Amino acid sequence: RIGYGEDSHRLEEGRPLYLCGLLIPSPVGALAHSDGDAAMHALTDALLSAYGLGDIGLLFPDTDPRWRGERSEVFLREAMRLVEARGAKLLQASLVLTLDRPKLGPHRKALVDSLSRLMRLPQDRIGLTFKTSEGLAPSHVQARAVVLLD
Amino acid sequence: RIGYGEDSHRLEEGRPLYLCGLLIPSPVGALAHSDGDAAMHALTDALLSAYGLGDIGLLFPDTDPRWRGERSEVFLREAMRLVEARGAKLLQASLVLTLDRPKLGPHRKALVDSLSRLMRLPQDRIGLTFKTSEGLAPSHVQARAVVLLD
Amino acid sequence: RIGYGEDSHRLEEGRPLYLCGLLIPSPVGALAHSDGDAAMHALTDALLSAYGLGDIGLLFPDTDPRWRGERSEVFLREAMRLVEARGAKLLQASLVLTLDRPKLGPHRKALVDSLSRLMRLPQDRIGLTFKTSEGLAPSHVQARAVVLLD
Ligand SMILES: Nc1ccn([C@@H]2O[C@H](COP(=O)(O)O)[C@@H](O)[C@H]2O)c(=O)n1
Ligand SMILES: Nc1ccn([C@@H]2O[C@H](COP(=O)(O)O)[C@@H](O)[C@H]2O)c(=O)n1
Ligand SMILES: Nc1ccn([C@@H]2O[C@H](COP(=O)(O)O)[C@@H](O)[C@H]2O)c(=O)n1
Ligand SMILES: [Mg+2]
Ligand SMILES: [Mg+2]
Ligand SMILES: [Mg+2]
Ligand SMILES: [Mg+2]
Ligand SMILES: [Mg+2]
Ligand SMILES: [Mg+2]
Repeated sequence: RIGYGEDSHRLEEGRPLYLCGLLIPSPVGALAHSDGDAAMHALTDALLSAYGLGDIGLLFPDTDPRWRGERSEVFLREAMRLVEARGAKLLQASLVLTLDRPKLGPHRKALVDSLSRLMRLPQDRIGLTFKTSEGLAPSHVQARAVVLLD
Repeated sequence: RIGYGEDSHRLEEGRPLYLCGLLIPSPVGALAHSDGDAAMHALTDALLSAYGLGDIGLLFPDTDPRWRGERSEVFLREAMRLVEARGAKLLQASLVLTLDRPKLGPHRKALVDSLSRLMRLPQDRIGLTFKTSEGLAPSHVQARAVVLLD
Repeated sequence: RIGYGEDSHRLEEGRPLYLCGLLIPSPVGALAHSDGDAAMHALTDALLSAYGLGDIGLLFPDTDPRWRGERSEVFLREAMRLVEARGAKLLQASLVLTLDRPKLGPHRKALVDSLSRLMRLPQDRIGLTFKTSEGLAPSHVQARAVVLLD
């Protein structure tokens, strides 16, 4: 099975930036009702999508207390619980983060380490790449992810 | 086999919105020579791509009488005919629709039912997720699709 | 294994346009320190991503004299060397190029022929599709690519 997911958030100077489950030193951060971690949302949607389960807005509406104020790893782990319950064995996650600043290369090892631990995948099965927007979206972070299961 | 496809259309107020084969009640809709069904087009391109057959512009030009003014499901069905003639067995489709409004959640079941009927896939093999553009693309609909075959 | 990669480049009038390894006659071309071949870059990042090896800015930075000023096919061939040494067999590449002008349809045969020759894949395993940005990104070329291996 395969699943494809996307996320994006506007970025504001002076707000914390969460990506891949980590808080990143940065002059900008997501301006969103949640932690705005585009990487974990895209991955969560891709996982849900691989089983036709819906999307993060459907399964994690802030309307439910279980979801209100929570770090995005809560949503990812719930999506893994759901697909695992359906027989899935996650094999790979490959995703692209688009953002102009900050540079994520200095944080590559920690970002991949975090995804590896969160999704319980070997490091060679975490495919993380970074790009700028070349001016197309200078005030947003964007993430697009594919997952492979079985 | 895998295939990857994308489509996008300018939205304009007061035009009909078509997604996944259905009319969706909406304040806005595609500004196009097509019905502008971004989901249908992205899936068609994904299917063609999986066999290297070209893209919707090549295969379904409106300079072609069989395809001019036709609904986009006609093109999806012809793309399925072509890949099935080459021995394909579609397994799964996962796609993301990006649009600010209207909300697609209230139409989720009908949209997934439509793709399941049209591609003859079980509901758990239709992975449909929705997102807004968080202000990045307020006047467009975008779709990106992955298909898996054999 | 699967990998997903993206690239984009600003377009400017009177610069040469490189796509899939080829010069494309065009009013506009990449503004870049590289040849700005978005197709090559997205495919390279997708291959690297499939083994968790990093991205083109990590492996092929222009701070490294070995890679500065090289054509983008050089990087793609080295990515192919790296995954092959890890046991990979590339099976398929599917990618989408987004750009308003020039029209790529007249170049379709040559582009596909080039990717087939470069990746050593049969034409039915090169899935190339083209789209405009519909006004969303009129001064950029964008590429998004999925690869499948083993
Ligand atoms: N056009 C849209 C856009 C988003 N949505 C739901 O809204 C949610 C939140 O989307 P954002 O994260 O883009 O705000 C989604 O996860 C999707 O459930 C929708 O139902 N219709
Ligand atoms: N630069 C481009 C962009 C699109 N095209 C062809 O133009 C078609 C229509 O694209 P739009 O749907 O973006 O208008 C495609 O499906 C592709 O055949 C092209 O040949 N060169
Ligand atoms: N936010 C970002 C954006 C890009 N990068 C690195 O910068 C490189 C070049 O990115 P551009 O091609 O978008 O300029 C990448 O291939 C990635 O290594 C980064 O480390 N952090
Ligand atoms: Mg979102
Ligand atoms: Mg989000
Ligand atoms: Mg189109
Ligand atoms: Mg279209
Ligand atoms: Mg780049
Ligand atoms: Mg590039």
